[PDB]
Amino acid sequence: AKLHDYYKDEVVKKLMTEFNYNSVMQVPRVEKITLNMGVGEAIADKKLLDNAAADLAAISGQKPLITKARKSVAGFKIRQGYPIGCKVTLRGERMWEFFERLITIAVPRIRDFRGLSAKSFDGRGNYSMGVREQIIFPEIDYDKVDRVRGLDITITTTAKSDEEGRALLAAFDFPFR
Amino acid sequence: RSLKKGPFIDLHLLKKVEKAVESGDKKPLRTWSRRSTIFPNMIGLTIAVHNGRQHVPVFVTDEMVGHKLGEFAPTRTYR
Amino acid sequence: MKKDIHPKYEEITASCSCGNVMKIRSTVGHDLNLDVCSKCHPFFTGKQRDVATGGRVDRFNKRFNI
Amino acid sequence: ARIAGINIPDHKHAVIALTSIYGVGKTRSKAILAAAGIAEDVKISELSEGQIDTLRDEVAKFVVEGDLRREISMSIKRLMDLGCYRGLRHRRGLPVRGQRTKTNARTRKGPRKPI
RNA sequence: CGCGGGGUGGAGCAGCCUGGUAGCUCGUCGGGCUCAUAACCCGAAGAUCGUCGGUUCAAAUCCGGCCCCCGCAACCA
RNA sequence: CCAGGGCUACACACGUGCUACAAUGGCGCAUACAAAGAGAAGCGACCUCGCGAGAGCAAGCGGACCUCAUAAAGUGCGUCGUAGUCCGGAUUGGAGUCUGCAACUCGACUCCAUGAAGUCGGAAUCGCUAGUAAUCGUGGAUCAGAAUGCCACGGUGAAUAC
RNA sequence: UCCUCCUAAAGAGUAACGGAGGAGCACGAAGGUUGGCUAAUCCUGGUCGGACAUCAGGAGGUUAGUGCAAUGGCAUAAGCC
Ligand SMILES: [Mg+2]
Ligand SMILES: [Mg+2]
Ligand SMILES: [Mg+2]
Ligand SMILES: [Mg+2]
Ligand SMILES: [Mg+2]
Ligand SMILES: [Mg+2]
Ligand SMILES: [Mg+2]
Ligand SMILES: [Mg+2]
Ligand SMILES: [Mg+2]
Ligand SMILES: [Mg+2]
Ligand SMILES: [Mg+2]
Ligand SMILES: [Mg+2]
Ligand SMILES: [Mg+2]
Ligand SMILES: [Mg+2]
Ligand SMILES: [Mg+2]
Ligand SMILES: [Mg+2]
Ligand SMILES: [Mg+2]
Ligand SMILES: [Mg+2]
Ligand SMILES: [Mg+2]
Ligand SMILES: [Mg+2]
Ligand SMILES: [Mg+2]
Ligand SMILES: [Mg+2]
Ligand SMILES: [Mg+2]
Ligand SMILES: [Mg+2]
Ligand SMILES: [Mg+2]
Ligand SMILES: [Mg+2]
Ligand SMILES: [Mg+2]
Ligand SMILES: [Mg+2]
Ligand SMILES: [Mg+2]
Ligand SMILES: [Mg+2]
Ligand SMILES: [Mg+2]
Ligand SMILES: [Mg+2]
Ligand SMILES: [Mg+2]
Ligand SMILES: [Mg+2]
Ligand SMILES: [Mg+2]
Ligand SMILES: [Mg+2]
Ligand SMILES: [Mg+2]
Ligand SMILES: [Mg+2]
Ligand SMILES: [Mg+2]
Ligand SMILES: [Mg+2]
Ligand SMILES: [Mg+2]
Ligand SMILES: [Mg+2]
Ligand SMILES: [Mg+2]
Ligand SMILES: [Mg+2]
Ligand SMILES: [Mg+2]
Ligand SMILES: [Mg+2]
Ligand SMILES: [Mg+2]
Ligand SMILES: [Mg+2]
Ligand SMILES: [Mg+2]
Ligand SMILES: [Mg+2]
Ligand SMILES: [Mg+2]
Ligand SMILES: [Mg+2]
Ligand SMILES: [Mg+2]
Repeated sequence: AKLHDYYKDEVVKKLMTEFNYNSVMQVPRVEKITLNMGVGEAIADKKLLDNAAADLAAISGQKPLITKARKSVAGFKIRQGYPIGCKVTLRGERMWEFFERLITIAVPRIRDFRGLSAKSFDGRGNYSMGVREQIIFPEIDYDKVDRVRGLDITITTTAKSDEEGRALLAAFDFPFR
Repeated sequence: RSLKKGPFIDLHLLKKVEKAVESGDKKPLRTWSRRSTIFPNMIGLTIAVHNGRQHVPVFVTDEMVGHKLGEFAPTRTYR
Repeated sequence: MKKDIHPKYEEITASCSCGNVMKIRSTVGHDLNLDVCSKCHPFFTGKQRDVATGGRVDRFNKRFNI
Repeated sequence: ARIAGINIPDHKHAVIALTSIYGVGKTRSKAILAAAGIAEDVKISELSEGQIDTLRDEVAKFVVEGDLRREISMSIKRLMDLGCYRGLRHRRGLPVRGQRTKTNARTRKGPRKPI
């Protein structure tokens, strides 16, 4: 909630001066944050997925989508329409709420932390983080989980170059290398 | 590691280095003193330490100081 | 959002040992207790202390001193 | 029960709790609780949050966890870049402190192999 | 040339028929017992399945080609 | 005759040890009781400096005089409560200490952090008949320094031999 | 015996011990209809995670898919929900 109001007032006005934008709509805005959890090991144990779903459902507000396998492949021993991973595509109000909770409290709790990667952009301003542990978020109780599992966060923007997209996230006091 | 009463170098190597450094860079110094430490003034020189049967050239860098000369000259060859 | 299927997304007060009080909204319960935040974490000093570790020549001079 | 990087023990004495931190052992942990002014006989469940904050600043003095791990990784990696006897010892996977390598050295060399 | 059947650790055999993680008996290797060798007891390694290909999500196993190897036919004047 | 290097190499195999895998144990704080040695470029108090190896000052003794030398198991309280654990203490990084012209190949010990295998061991197989086995210290010889070996010493102290 | 392609000479048909492949079923949802959707394969970033499982954007545009051969056909989608 607060970062959306902060963005509207403080960030836009900061980004308008950098690349001398003609319009207020030209500024990059954050479209959606897609959390992803390719549990994978659900081939052997079916409940292990339902454990991951509950953990994503804890981490994010909303309940995740169980994502089916797109094609069958021999390398992992999986078939067409088999539940292999989990996802959440949170956006709008709960997204800004999650985005504060991520950068403000969770990202600091990363073990062996130093500085997040500046090179990590797709060439179209869309960022992605890879969190090793679920424990970094304070939603998970310590004596509940029993697996070194994690997720990946994926910040989607309306930017055009990673150069342009860096400033957007940098304006939120986002930690880079 | 031993020795708190001054880091140890052989008289002959100290005088040979002091004579080499003041004159300028030239060639690998034949030295048999592996026991001798490496001073800061030795940086730049490509001194040739005796491995046992021959002399191994060692270009002395900023990190090679507290370490002794024999550390950069493997004696026993294997495979 | 689909009501019923989601968990309870309630408001809560984060309060670290540093002193930074901060209300947020999440699926936890009653209250929170934290170690570090975006403020108070050693990254601005961390990178200053971590990079300036090396130094072999002065370490030699500190022993000999002549 | 969340100081430094990790430290999350329970039903364990405060002196033995802090051994679980990487970079803090038996004697260091007694120096923490001596400076903080906490009894060794108590446990973390018994302790309050007002006392745990003092332990956080105390272990911040010593180099611990990822700070230490990099300091060790740097010092080992330094030796290998020099190409000194110890560096060759490290990268070849053989014991460093002038040890016997003929019969034993199984810790450093690893388990048994065929011929 | 024609129709069956084969080709799998160093050897001889299963596994193929119904595609999904290759056994058995010897031999080789390490250790025991013995004065020593054998026998015996105890562990262990060792085959991508003739080869070139296709089908398939995946081939020792399905399907053709190429080279084997082996059987049966190769007849009436 | 001399400088270094090597006898200390390491896919592996065996011999002999030691330390383990714990709760009859581990860790603290208390305190019990030995013997046999050894010592003059020797053994080195006591006092100070040391977190500790040790560093100074130096008492005494060629010794039932002085010194190395508080024996440890053992009691007595505490605390961990069966965990790869407050078990194990390997391995590595750093900081050192003495000896010694010199410690990197290649020493010993200390401190700090690190915390590997290992949960009583396949076929086999060894010693031991009482102050013996078992377990806990201790000394000496060689020795500038360098024992888990060797050679001695004494604690608690069994089972079984039809 | 049946299906698909070529032989088959731009309607149909057309032989050979001519050239290549399939069928002897499957499905109460894989039918009906209504309302939606768009694919392959790469590129770059991202925890374990690697060429490839799951995510994001970009590139391509039907090389895809069509219960099973081949043919003709399908975005109005006959495709996937
Ligand atoms: Mg050679
Ligand atoms: Mg220790
Ligand atoms: Mg030793
Ligand atoms: Mg050696
Ligand atoms: Mg054969
Ligand atoms: Mg089968
Ligand atoms: Mg056999
Ligand atoms: Mg086998
Ligand atoms: Mg197979
Ligand atoms: Mg074939
Ligand atoms: Mg020898
Ligand atoms: Mg040695
Ligand atoms: Mg053995
Ligand atoms: Mg013990
Ligand atoms: Mg006496
Ligand atoms: Mg005395
Ligand atoms: Mg004394
Ligand atoms: Mg005293
Ligand atoms: Mg003294
Ligand atoms: Mg005497
Ligand atoms: Mg007297
Ligand atoms: Mg003594
Ligand atoms: Mg006791
Ligand atoms: Mg005791
Ligand atoms: Mg146990
Ligand atoms: Mg284990
Ligand atoms: Mg211990
Ligand atoms: Mg441990
Ligand atoms: Mg036992
Ligand atoms: Mg037994
Ligand atoms: Mg047995
Ligand atoms: Mg037996
Ligand atoms: Mg016997
Ligand atoms: Mg007898
Ligand atoms: Mg003994
Ligand atoms: Mg002793
Ligand atoms: Mg003596
Ligand atoms: Mg001894
Ligand atoms: Mg008919
Ligand atoms: Mg035609
Ligand atoms: Mg026609
Ligand atoms: Mg015609
Ligand atoms: Mg015809
Ligand atoms: Mg047919
Ligand atoms: Mg349907
Ligand atoms: Mg359906
Ligand atoms: Mg249909
Ligand atoms: Mg429709
Ligand atoms: Mg309707
Ligand atoms: Mg097609
Ligand atoms: Mg078609
Ligand atoms: Mg056409
Ligand atoms: Mg239909």
